[PDB]
Formats: sequence, structure tokens, C-alpha cells
Amino acid sequence: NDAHDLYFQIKEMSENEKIHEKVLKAALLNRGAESVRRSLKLKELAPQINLLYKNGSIGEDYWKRFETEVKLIELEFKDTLQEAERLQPGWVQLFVMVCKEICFNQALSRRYQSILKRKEVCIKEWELKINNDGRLVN
Amino acid sequence: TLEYNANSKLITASDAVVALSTETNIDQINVLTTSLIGETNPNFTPQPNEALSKMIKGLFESGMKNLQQKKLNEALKNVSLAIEMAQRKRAPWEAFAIQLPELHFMLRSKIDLCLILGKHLEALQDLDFLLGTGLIQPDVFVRKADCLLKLRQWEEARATCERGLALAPEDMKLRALLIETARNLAEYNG
Amino acid sequence: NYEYDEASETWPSFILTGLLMVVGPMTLLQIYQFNEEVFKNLNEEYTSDEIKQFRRKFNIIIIVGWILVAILLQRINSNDAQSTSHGIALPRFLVDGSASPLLVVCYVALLGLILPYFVSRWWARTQSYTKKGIHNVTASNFVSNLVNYKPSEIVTTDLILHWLSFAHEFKQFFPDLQPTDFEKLLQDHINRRDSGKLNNAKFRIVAKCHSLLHGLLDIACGFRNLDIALGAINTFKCIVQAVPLTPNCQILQLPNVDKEHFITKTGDIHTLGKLFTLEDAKIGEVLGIKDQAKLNETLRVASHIPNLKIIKADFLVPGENQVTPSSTPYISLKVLVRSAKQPLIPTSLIPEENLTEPQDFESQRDPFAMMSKQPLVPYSFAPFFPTKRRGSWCCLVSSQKDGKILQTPIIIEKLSYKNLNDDKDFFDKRIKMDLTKHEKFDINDWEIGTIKIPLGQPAPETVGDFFFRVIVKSTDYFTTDLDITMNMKVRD
Amino acid sequence: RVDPLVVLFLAVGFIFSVVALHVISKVAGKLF
Amino acid sequence: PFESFLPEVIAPERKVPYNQKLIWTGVSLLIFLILGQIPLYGIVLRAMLASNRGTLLELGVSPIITSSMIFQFLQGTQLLQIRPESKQDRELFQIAQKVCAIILILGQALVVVMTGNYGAPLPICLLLIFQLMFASLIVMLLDELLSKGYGLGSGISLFTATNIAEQIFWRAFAPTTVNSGRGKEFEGAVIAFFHLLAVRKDKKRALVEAFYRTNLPNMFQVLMTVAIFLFVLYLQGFRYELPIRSTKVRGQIGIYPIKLFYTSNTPIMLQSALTSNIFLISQILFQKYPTNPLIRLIGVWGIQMALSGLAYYIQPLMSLSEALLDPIKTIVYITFVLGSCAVFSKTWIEISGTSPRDIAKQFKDQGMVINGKRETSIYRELKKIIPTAAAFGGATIGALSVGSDLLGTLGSGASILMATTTIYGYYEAAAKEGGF
Amino acid sequence: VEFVREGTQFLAKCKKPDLKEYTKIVKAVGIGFIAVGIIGYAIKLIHIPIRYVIV
Repeated sequence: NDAHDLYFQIKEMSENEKIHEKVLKAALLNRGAESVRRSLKLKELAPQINLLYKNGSIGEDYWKRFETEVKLIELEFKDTLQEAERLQPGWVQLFVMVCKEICFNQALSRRYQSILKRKEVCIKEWELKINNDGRLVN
Repeated sequence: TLEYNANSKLITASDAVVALSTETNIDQINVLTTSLIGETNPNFTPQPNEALSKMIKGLFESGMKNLQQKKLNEALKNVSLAIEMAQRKRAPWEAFAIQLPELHFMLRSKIDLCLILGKHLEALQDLDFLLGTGLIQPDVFVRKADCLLKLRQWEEARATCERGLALAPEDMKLRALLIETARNLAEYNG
Repeated sequence: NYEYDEASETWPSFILTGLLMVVGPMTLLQIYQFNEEVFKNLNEEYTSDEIKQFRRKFNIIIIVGWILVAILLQRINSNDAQSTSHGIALPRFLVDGSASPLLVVCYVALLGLILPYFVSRWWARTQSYTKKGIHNVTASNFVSNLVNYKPSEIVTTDLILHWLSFAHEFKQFFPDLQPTDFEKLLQDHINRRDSGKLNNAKFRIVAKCHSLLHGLLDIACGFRNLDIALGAINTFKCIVQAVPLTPNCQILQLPNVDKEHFITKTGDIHTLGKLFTLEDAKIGEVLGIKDQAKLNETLRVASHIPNLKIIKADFLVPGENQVTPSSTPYISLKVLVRSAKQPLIPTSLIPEENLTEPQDFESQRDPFAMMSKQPLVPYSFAPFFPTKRRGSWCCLVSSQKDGKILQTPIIIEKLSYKNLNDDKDFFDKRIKMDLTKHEKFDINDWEIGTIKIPLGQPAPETVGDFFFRVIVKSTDYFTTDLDITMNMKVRD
Repeated sequence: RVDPLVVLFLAVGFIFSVVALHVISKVAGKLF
Repeated sequence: PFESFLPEVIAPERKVPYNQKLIWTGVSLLIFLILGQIPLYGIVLRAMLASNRGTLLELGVSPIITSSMIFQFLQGTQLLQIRPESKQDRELFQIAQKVCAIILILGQALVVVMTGNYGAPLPICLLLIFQLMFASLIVMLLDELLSKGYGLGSGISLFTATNIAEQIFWRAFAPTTVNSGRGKEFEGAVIAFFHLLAVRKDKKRALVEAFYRTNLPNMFQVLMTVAIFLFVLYLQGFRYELPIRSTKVRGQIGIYPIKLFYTSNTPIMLQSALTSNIFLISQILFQKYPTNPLIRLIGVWGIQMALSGLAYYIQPLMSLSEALLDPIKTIVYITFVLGSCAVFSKTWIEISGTSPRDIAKQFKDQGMVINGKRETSIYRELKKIIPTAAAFGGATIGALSVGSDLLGTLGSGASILMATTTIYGYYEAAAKEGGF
Repeated sequence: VEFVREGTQFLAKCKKPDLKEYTKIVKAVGIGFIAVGIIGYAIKLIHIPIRYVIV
């Protein structure tokens, strides 16, 4: 469940089918954005997991798995940065902030797209009788 | 798997069934590719564009002009078109601190227009998004409680009024809404 | 050197004493050896046979010791009977006969095989379960489910059932079934449908879902999430009452109604008070059952489930009269368990005696001793849940600045339902004659329960008003719950 | 560094080793 | 300070529940009991059933105890200059514990293998050294495991209480018999009681013959030790609870318990050592000088047991016959054994840093005060409570020891009190923390 | 003579355990005492014939 392997798939397809050059940059920016998002998520989730562990409600192996993922994310982001430098020269000082912004923008876009599906769950759950023009007919 | 088009340069997964995460990621990659095709300079800056901003502002002003002429039908269409264009034809790497406030400023007017028109569920969902995305003000809970009372949801309405009064206890409208909610709920239980 | 018994003259007495010192106390100990429940009998009259069969299916030591003592005593009485010569009481063939290597090989076995194997088994069994009471894989699954949870997705009952269907404890019961099968069984239970052949699995997993939902609620409160906690509580109600969540559910949880008539005929009755507004025969005519001996049962169920109501709520700190910065206060609630049938008694009638707190050192050193003296909650009316449950109220507190749960939920179990008894049936809503001025009404007979919640966090260091939100929900019925806001005025 | 099960195993192993040495010496003296 | 790679058990990252704790305590106890019953290999009645001599537990816990008391004295005399402000000097002290214990184990093992009666004639000597070394290392690691948090408490106190209870039970239910002229008689009380009640068939005579038993344990001592056990258990609940309240964080109210048995049972051991030393010194001196104007006054020995002397006055009474013989010696012995215990208890609370001044300083540090009193009076209030409690606890322990030695129980009052305190500690901790 | 006076005063000010608490006290302590004593006695008794046969 990630965009890490999909970039590798696009790369393998490019090595054979001669795709354009900007598709690689798009996949790379997407992987960087996902890495930034996951890093921030772990950085804000660490204390709650630590408290759950100290209280004795999470187990002993999940804590080690979490501490391993913490540095796996850093390794993945370092690999992403190395690949970004390899693909375009002198594109490391700007790539980081570009990813930092596309992360927030795409998260906001997903949240805004979700309301069209959020609107019908409430109709089903509250048994509203809505005709055309969104008005109620009791 | 996934197929790669030639002229449109769009990636589409030709599989029989695909998960939701893969579809979202392919759509995001397509949006980024379409933005990069148009953006000419190789080292793009998070500085926002200009012509897109002028177009959005023009559409929004053309929509707001209809409020003076008292046409409450096509003004909503123009505002929705402006919001759709802002959400569609804007590059993802543009500044967030300039991309969010414009959306808020247009969505508030769309909310007021939908509330005056008579559509309450669309307005309620817009209020909910605007509140969950980081805007908590006494001017939001009033309209949200009004909607929840208009479509007969009294416990949620009372909770909304209570959270609104827990922020600005000097408000004069939230108290009237709380009184009305208590009356409707006391009629609803007894 | 010791002299082992060679003619069976000493070990009889030793074995006799060893047997008596165990038999005596057992025989001695063998010779030496608050809340009205109205639904305990009405529950067994509505439970189907398919669940009765499930709940049904899923001193000799003293006698043998005494007969052995008698045999040994008869054998002793039947027998014939200067430097020191030390000796032992054990027999001779144990050490010098042909069974001499048997002793040492049995010792080696019992020391090398049985001990480490059993200790390792016990250790690996106790190292796998969580202090809450669920498996480790289940807790890992719950944490991983709440970690990557998109806040845009709205929580429902189907989603929480989908989350529950992945518990590792469901796999140890039936290693053949799949998680999709478990989700199908849960949906068939909630929608009151027949499984055909897997009823004994449906009942098992439904009875197990209790601890799973409690653990999920604990974890959701640990991640500071309110929507998932409320969804878990609503799903627990739905599983206990075997009914999907709809607007008019307080009236559909009743024992014997028909949905196709009530839903299509009426559209304004949604609670139980609005139901009890009608007369005694109009209720039966609306619910469409037309059977007096069968209507009395549902009218006795509908007027015996508890609704709450607050009388006084405030923050108290033991040993002081106000809240000061960086103090340790708690929440003191004075609730009133009432029926859906009784009218409203004004708060001014309370004699102000039951609302005050005692001021003494032994009373302010531990303010929960007076709360721990209340009777338990009676058995609930759940004819579809396999096992038997007691009522429960889950109270959880959150904040109003951002809306995040700030402590694990407190679960109370002791509360007095005295106001629901049948001696106070005069106090009716339909009479509308101002029943407070009645011959049987004495404001000292109505009990006012108490609820105390430890806050777990000290007061803030600043000075001002800080608002909270307290929610007290049931876990068995669809009654009227509590949702109140309160502020602590840290004043110094 | 050391787990409780490791200490239990060390203790049981040392005990069984001493007892095995004893019984081996005894059976060797009994046979020859 | 240096770098050391030594075997050490790591503390648990989370609190261990009560069930695992109890089971680990039981397993460690079983291992320690089985380890001390197996004899060595190369060595050439029982003669090893009474004391643990000639087994894998030759050294036992003596090196650990000696290292502990040596470094405790070194800390008390103020030569280490330890400061709790850092978390490194503490670890250095804990590793000094172990590096001293190891060299002491090595030295004592070499001394025993080169001097003991195991035999002078190389592989056998290496094996005898390795067995003792491995056993001592196992005992040390097991104690460290029980003390780190996997057990209910320390290891030394648990092992001592286990030995005390084992001796108490072996004095009563021993299957061994002894034949001296008259016949075979069990060395236990209950066993011989049932034997004489079953086989002799003369109840009126066998009951009296098995209840008194001047030569061996009997049932009267069992009844007396049960009664003394119950009385000691009753006097363990005494406590003075003074109310305290906090001033830093308001709303924290509690009580501070001041027990009756305040001291740690060290002064009674010191007093017993002192009286034994002075008795043996008087014995040796009277052996050296037969008749002297002063030595005849300080002590006279005859038919061994001293008579008509100060050592005769300070000697302990064995049974009630000597008590009813001469009341003067009884009253002098009682007053001596009570006064010395009281004085030693007062001095010990003054020395061991539990004086009222230290408690007042701790109160001022934590910020607590007394409930219905001022803040400048905590010292003046604890001075009127703590010394009296310590003195009366010492006097009560002395009286209990005297009564136990007088009525002739199966175990002295000191050992029973130590075992009861050790077990009551576990019980009170489990009740306060909350567990099955 | 003040020693005994202060002693009996402090004893009057103490908190003696009641019967309901003394019962739990004696139960727990007796259970622990017997639990350690029986284990010690059994371990000491089993190893006599084993040490006879082995050694």
C-alpha cells in the first residue's frame, strides 16, 4: 500500500517502451511527498504509541517494529533524494520544499474530494427524503 | 499492471479490478504530469501563478455581481465553477498558505448563498469540511446548528451550540439557538 | 548409616500421618461450609431454544483418604508389635531392591523433561496476552487500523464490524473459516437472520465480541479519537440488542413489535417518552400486536429501562474549597436514574442534604469509598445475546478547544435503580394533575446516585476558564444518555 | 543480557551434568 | 571506574504483573533448594543432612552478604563520597559490588580447596574449583534476577525465611527414627504422637508419654510455637498514622504510618553477639585464673554452665524450672535484656538516618506538612513520636525473644519474627499495589 | 517511670487491626509460611534415598 513500487514499475516500463521524461519526475515527486507525509505522521504518533506501550496495552514486538519503521522511513527518503539528484543535476535544494508543499496540497485535495461520497452516507444513515434542488420533502 | 498512452501521456491501469490506493496514486501522478507538461521552466518555484489567479478572480466577481441583481440561481453556479477551476487547473506545488485562504474565502460565500437558497445538506457538508480543515470561529457553528435544526437532528445541534458557546460565551445568537434546541428536544422526548 | 525399614514397622505410621494431615482439614472445612432484578425471569421466557441449547452445551478425595486411613490403621493394629542406631522411616525395597534405578530415572525425568517444558509453556502462554484481555495480534491489528485511518472517511457500524472480523481469537476457534465469513456471520446476527448451519459459530463469536469491543474502545481513547469511541459504543449497543442503527430504534428494541406496520403507519414516535404519552391501549394499537397478555410484557419492558438526568455537576478538589493552579481535582456528578414514564421533578424539591459533600479527613482522603458502596446494576433484557450480561455505563471526557479525548474511559458498574420499582406507579405522566402534591410523594424516598471520575491530569498553570465535555453512555440499551459541558475556573 | 529462561536452563543443565557424572562414575565402578 | 563486560540481568521495560512475579519467585526458590542438596564429585549417620557442608552450596550466599556489608560500611563511614545527582556513580558502585564479590568468591574457593578435607591430591582439583565457582555464579545471578524486578522482593531475605520455615517443619514432621535401648522413636512431634496413639493402644499413658517427651520435641512445643506465631502476627498490624497534606500540589491528602516494629532487627543481633562474647570471655578468663578476689566476683564456672557470678546472672533461662528456682536472677535477666534492647534501638534509629530530624528534612523537601499543625513544628512533633516507638518496639522484641526461649518453642522468637516480617512485607506490597 | 507512661500513651494512640483485617492477615501469612515450609521439607526429604543410590 504505497507509491514506492509504482515508481519502480514506471522505471522498468521506461527502460523498455520509451516513455516521456516527465512521467519519471512525476512519480519521483509523488514518492517524495509520500515519504514526507509518513515521516510527519510517525513524528506526531510516537508519543501516543509510547504511552500505550508503557501502560501495557500494545505488546512487546510492535514497539520494536515501530522503532524499525522510524529509520526505514529515513532510509527511504535518503534513497529518494539520491535518485532525485541522479535524475536531474542540482535539484536537491528545491526538491525538498517542492515535496513539502505537494504533500499538503494533495492531502487537502483528497479531503475536499471526499465530501461527495460523505454526502450520501448521511442520507442513508438518517433516512432523509431529499428531492431535486436538495430540499426536504419530509 | 498499467498502460502508458502515447499522445496524451496519461497512465491508466488496464487491470480488471484495482484497489483504491493505487487508483488515487495513479490519478495524482496524472495530475502532476499534466501540470509539468504545461509548466515550461525546469526548476519550478512554489511561487503561485498569475493568469490563473486573474481568471479565478474574474469568475468570482462575475458570480458576486449577480447578488446585487438578486439572481440567486446562476450566482451559485458561477461560484461553484470558480471553486472547481481553482481546485482543477492549479498546480499542486504552489504555495499552500496562498492556496487555502482563497478556497476558504470562496467557500464561505458559496455557503451563504446555498443557505439563503434552501439547500441544507450541501451547506452542512461544506461547513463540516471548512471546520475540519482548520477554521473554528463563532460564525461557523451558528450556521451548522441552523442546518442541523432545519434537517431535524437535535442532539448534534445541541452539541454544536454547546461547542460554539464554549469558545465565545459573549455571543447573542448561539444562546437563542440553544434555547430553541432545548425546546425542540424537550418536545421530542416528551 | 541409616537403617531403612525392612519389616514394614515404621512407614505405615508415617503414611498414616501424611494422609491424616491432608484429610482432616478438608473434612473440617467441608463441615464448616441488593438491587431488585425484574428481567431475570422475563429473559428466559423470550430466549429461543437455539440459544438455550448453546448456553447449555457450551468430595471423593475425602472418602478415598478415609478408607485408606482405615486400611492402614487396621494393618498397623494387625502387626505383632546401649548405643544409638539412627534410622529412617522409608521402606527398604525403594533403595536396595530391583526398583533402585527406577527412582533415579524417574527423578531425572521429572527434573529434566516435565519441569522445563511446562515452565516454558506457561511462560509463552502468559507472554502472549495483553493486560486488557485480548491477544497480541488483535491489539497489533487494531493499532495498525487506527494508524492509517483517513479522517475524511466517516465511521459507521459496518466499518467497525469489518475491523472486528480480523481478530486472531476468531481463528483459534474455527481455523477453517475466513474473515469474510466472520463479517457475514456478524451481519447475519445484527440483521436477525439465520445462518443455517454455523449458528454455534455465530453465537460464539458474538459472545466473544464483548472483550474485543472493550479493547477497541480503550485503544481508540488512547489515540485521542472521539468518533471511533462513539462508534464503538454504538456498535456494542447494536450487537447486544441485535438491531441495526436507525433513527427509531429505542422503540424497535422492544421485545414483540412488527416493523412493517409501525414504520409505515406512524412517523412521529421516535423515543419512549413520546410513546408513553399515549394511553395504555393506544400503544398496543400503534405497535400492532393486539394481545393484552402479550402487551403487558412489552409495557413492562418499556417502563423499566433507565434514563439518566443531572442534578448538580462541578469540579471538586479534596481538602480545598476552590480550584487553584496545578491542583488535582476530579468530577463529581449527581445523577437521577428515572423511568421513561415518570414526569419531571423540579431541582428545587431536593432537600440540599443529598447534594452536599462530607467534610472530614477520613472522607476527603479517599472520595471514592462512598461511591463504592452502591449496589450492582441488575441483569439486562437481551434475549438475543447468548450469555447473560449486567448493565454498564461508559463515561469518557474530552476537551472543547480542539475536541480530543484526554483520558481512558471510566466504566462504572454500581448504581441504584430504586426509582424504577413498582411501588411508585402513581407518579405517572398521563394523569397531568400535578402529582408532586400527592399523598404518596415524599422527596426523601427518591434516591440520587453519584458518579465520580478521576481527571488524571492536574489543573493548568494559567488562570481562566477551561471548558470540558463529559459523555455518559450505556452499553446495553438505547436510553437517554448524558452530554454536558462544564468549565473549571482556575482562580488561585 | 540474560533472560530468566536462560538462567533456568543453565541451572538445570549444571545440575543434570553433575548428576550424570555421578551416575556414570557409579556404573563404571559397578561394572569394572 | 573502568569498562567491564560481566553477565547481568536487564530490568524489565514494563512493570511485571503479580502472577509472573509469584511464579518466578517460586521457580527461583525451587532451584535454590535443589542446588543445595547435591554433593560434589571428586570428594573422597548422614553427616551432611544438618549443615550444607559437602554440597554445591558450600559457599552459599556468604560472599554476597560479606561484599554487601563491607561496601555498606564503606558507604556509612563516608569514604566513597557518592552523590545521587548523577546516574553513573550508582552504576559504578553496583559494578564494584560484583567485582569485589567475584574476587572474594575466587579467594574463598581456593582457600577451601587447598585447605579443606576434600583431599590434597590436578583435574579433580580443577573440577572441585569449577563446581563451586559455577554454583556461586548461579546463586549471584539468581539473586540479581529476583532483585531486578522479576520477583516479589530480595533474594537473601527470601532464602533465610525459607530456611527458617524448613527447620521449623523438619523439627515436627521428621521421619527419621532413633533407637536407644527402649525402642524406635520418631524424631518428630506429630509423627511420634500419631505413632504412639496408634500402635501402643494405652491411650491414658501414651498420650502423656508423647506430650512431654523430655528428650525430644513434643506437641506442647508445637502448640506454644503456634500461639507465639499468632501473637507475632497480631503485633504486626500496629501502626501510628499521622495525617499529612501537601502544599506544592494542593489536593494530595494522605497518611504517614509509623510502625511499632520500627527498627530492622539489627540491635537484637548486636545484643546477642555482645552477651555471647562477654560470656565466653568470662569463661576463658575463669579458666585461666582459678581464684582471685575480683575474678571470683566477675564469674565462677562449674557443673558447662556458670554459677554464682555475673555471667551466671546474664545467662539465658532455658525452661520454667530455672525461672521458678530463683526469682532474683529472673528479674535481673529480664531488666537487662529489655533495657539493652531499648538502648540499642534508640541508638540505631539515631545512627541509621531515620531520626526525627531526617524525617523532618524529608517533609520539608517534599513540601508536606502535618494536617492540623504548623510547618515549623514537624520536627518538634516527630521528636515526641519516633523515639518512643523505637524504644517500645525494641523492648517488645526483647520480651518476645525471652518468652520464646522460656516456653521452649521449635524456633526462637528472632527467627520467627524475621520470617513473619519478610512475608508480611510481600503481603503488604501486594495489597498496596493491587494484585491476586 | 515515664518510659512505660509514654509507651502506653503511644499504644493507646495506635491503630490496632480489627477482626475482619486480622483474619485476612493470618490467612495470607499462614498460606505463605506453609507454602515455603512444605516445599523445603519435600525437597529435603526426597534427596535422602536419591543420594543413597547415586552416591
